Amino acid sequence: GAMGSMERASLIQKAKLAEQAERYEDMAAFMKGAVEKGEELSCEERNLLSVAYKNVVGGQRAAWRVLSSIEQKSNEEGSEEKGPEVREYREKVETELQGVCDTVLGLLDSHLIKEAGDAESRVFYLKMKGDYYRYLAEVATGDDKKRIIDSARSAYQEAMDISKKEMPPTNPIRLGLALNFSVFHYEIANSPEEAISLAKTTFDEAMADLHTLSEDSYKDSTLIMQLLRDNLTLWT
Amino acid sequence: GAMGSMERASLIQKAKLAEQAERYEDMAAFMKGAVEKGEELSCEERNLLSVAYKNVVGGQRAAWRVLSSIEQKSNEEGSEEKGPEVREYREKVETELQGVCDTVLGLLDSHLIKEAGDAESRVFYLKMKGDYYRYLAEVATGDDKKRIIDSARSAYQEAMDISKKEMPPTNPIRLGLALNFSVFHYEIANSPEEAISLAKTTFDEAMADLHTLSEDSYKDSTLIMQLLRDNLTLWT
Amino acid sequence: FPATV
Amino acid sequence: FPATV
Ligand SMILES: *CC(=O)Nc1ccc(-c2nc3ccccn3c2Nc2c(C)cccc2Cl)cc1
Ligand SMILES: *CC(=O)Nc1ccc(-c2nc3ccccn3c2Nc2c(C)cccc2Cl)cc1
Ligand SMILES: [Ca+2]
Ligand SMILES: [Ca+2]
Ligand SMILES: [Ca+2]
Ligand SMILES: [Ca+2]
Ligand SMILES: [Ca+2]
Ligand SMILES: [Ca+2]
Ligand SMILES: [Cl-]
Ligand SMILES: [Cl-]
Repeated sequence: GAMGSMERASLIQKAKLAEQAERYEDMAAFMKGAVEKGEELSCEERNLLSVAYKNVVGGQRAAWRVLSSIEQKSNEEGSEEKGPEVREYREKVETELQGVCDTVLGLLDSHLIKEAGDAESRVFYLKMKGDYYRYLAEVATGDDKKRIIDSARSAYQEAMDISKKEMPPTNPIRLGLALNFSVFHYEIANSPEEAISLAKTTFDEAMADLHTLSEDSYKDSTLIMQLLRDNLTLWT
Repeated sequence: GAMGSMERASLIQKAKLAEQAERYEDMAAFMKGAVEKGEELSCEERNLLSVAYKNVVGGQRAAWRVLSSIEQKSNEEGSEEKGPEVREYREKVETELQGVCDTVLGLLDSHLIKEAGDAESRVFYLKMKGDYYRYLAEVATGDDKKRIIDSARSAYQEAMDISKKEMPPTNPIRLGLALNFSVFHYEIANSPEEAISLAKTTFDEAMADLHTLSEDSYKDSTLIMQLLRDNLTLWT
Repeated sequence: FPATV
Repeated sequence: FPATV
């Protein structure tokens, strides 16, 4: 694409500069270019990819929520008609958000997932696939909403199955997958009991494995375990 | 342009939604479209225009400073050669920043300034012209740098002359103009004494006029006066 | 909103 | 950096 003429290593270097400068759209474009070189991504590079797009879509999701809330208020009884503008602009933001999700899902399908054989890579990418279908589900209101939800579910479930077989219960990728799948259950699938069960079982199995870890690994795992606890506290 | 088919009022409404959603690039594009309708801007609309572009260029300036600092470090003795990437990416951000500045200066020249006859509008737009030439000066390193600096100076000076004749010393536009012109002197023109003199005289003349104001006007004026004081404290 | 990573 | 508005 636009990044076709830039060296892979230069794209990676510039993604890191973009991160330092908090230029996440640039970072994402650099990492898209790197993926399109066709080589597999290292661990560091996978995390650059995920950071970039998470920040871009995160901003779009926050904006969408603002606009949706305004739109909902406009449609209450007693609200003065303001014309089509709120809907139009929410739709604009929504369409851009869907585009970013489609771009990420496209990179995963062409061809990151199919070349990912190690558990750490494959689970990472399947978690991403679940996440970006979850973002699509957040804004879905039509005939395909069930199918979008099921696509998220299926990706998370495959990641979960691999992670349970191939990773220790304290592995940060495994933990973060479970955190997010739990939120999927609560917020998307209308399954709060499943969400709570998953978060609690994940926490407790991780706590039992902390004894095996170095100081630095312990720090990494306990950080995510605290997020599980934070959600459990929100939900109970 | 791209906004040619949207109603002026709809552009303004959407700029306000974009602000609520912290979508400043969208806000700026909406307000550019509104300006290009060719009608003068009200006070509220002028402030929408300025907020939008200030936030966009502010982000670009912060990113530029990060990248310039990295570039400067790369050029120190003992620094390992990293190739052209840091320079390239700083240049990319710089070019986009220059483009935004040129866009704003273009709106002012075609035709906001020439139609602005009231002091509050004319001073506001000339202050903007000074500000965006100042941003261009921050990144200027070539043959035109002196001319860019002089363009900022000239715009600020015209605004200053009108403001002193036509506005009270507590007028927020007058105060904010003086604040920014003072920073121009300190940071761009290598004139710290002029910067300090201007900030102090502006503060003291405003303090002497506060007695004429309502509670709400007093709040507005004293907020900006505190910024003058903050700079004076930084500089002395 | 709940925490995700 | 100094304050501007
Ligand atoms: C190779 C690999 O992906 N390794 C790895 C391990 C941990 C994380 C990670 N660490 C922390 C700490 C606090 C908050 C979030 N994270 C993450 N993020 C993350 C991601 C991007 C994917 C899956 C799980 C987790 Cl926890 C990144 C990468
Ligand atoms: C019509 C008009 O422009 N009126 C007006 C008055 C004050 C301000 C203003 N108020 C405050 C308060 C705190 C910080 C900044 N500001 C500003 N910003 C500002 C601008 C955008 C231009 C000139 C001066 C000032 Cl102070 C905006 C508009
Ligand atoms: Ca190559
Ligand atoms: Ca839609
Ligand atoms: Ca492989
Ligand atoms: Ca019209
Ligand atoms: Ca340049
Ligand atoms: Ca006029
Ligand atoms: Cl729109
Ligand atoms: Cl570049």
